[PDB]
Amino acid sequence: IVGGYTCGANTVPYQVSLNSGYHFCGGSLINSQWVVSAAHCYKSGIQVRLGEDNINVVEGNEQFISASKSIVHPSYNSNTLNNDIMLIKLKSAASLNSRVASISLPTSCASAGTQCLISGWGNTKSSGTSYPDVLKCLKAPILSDSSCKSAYPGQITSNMFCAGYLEGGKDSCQGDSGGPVVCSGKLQGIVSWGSGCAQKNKPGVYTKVCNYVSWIKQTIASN
Ligand SMILES: [NH3+]Cc1ccccc1
Ligand SMILES: [Ca+2]
Repeated sequence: IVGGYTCGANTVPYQVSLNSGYHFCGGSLINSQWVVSAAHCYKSGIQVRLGEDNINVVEGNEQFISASKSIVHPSYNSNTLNNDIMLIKLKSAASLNSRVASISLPTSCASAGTQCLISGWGNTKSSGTSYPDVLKCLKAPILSDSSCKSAYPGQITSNMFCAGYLEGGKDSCQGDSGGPVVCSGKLQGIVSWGSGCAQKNKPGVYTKVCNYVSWIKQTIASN
């Protein structure tokens, strides 16, 4: 997250870290046994880390649970990043409380202008690299589809939306991928892609979760 603020320990209780020996992507806990992330975060041997703030210090509220199954969307295209969403089943149910909780799925799509919260452990610099150890947060609005398509001609599908600031300065970045965009208490987006981080006229692009609710619910019910 570039240009954000320190969330505070366990203030984003649905945020997960995907670990393969090291943090490599974010994710969101959507019930006791299932996590949603970005398909471009796929890899084998994932451990899901819940209750994290400092990802390099054991602070006492963590739950570390291995993945038993990963399901990439049937229509994920890695060249265009269309349908950039994946479901991960935990080997055992997590223990839910105030500091570790699920985020609700949307019933409706969110409209442009709605303010959302984006969070992650990704790079904090637009030029160069500095990775935080504690969770960072950013408040940002959903941009109109017209402005999003104007920023990225030819690249934006119905399954994507832009959020952020056309002036630059504030954005998600590498290492935030997979993580949540939450608006009015619902999961509306997944951190997916963009052209660099925090640049002028290049906002972040996010997977539009409202289009996938039926696939998520049917997949969870049969796996
Ligand atoms: N600035 C959007 C973004 C770029 C690369 C990875 C994740 C997010
Ligand atoms: Ca920790």
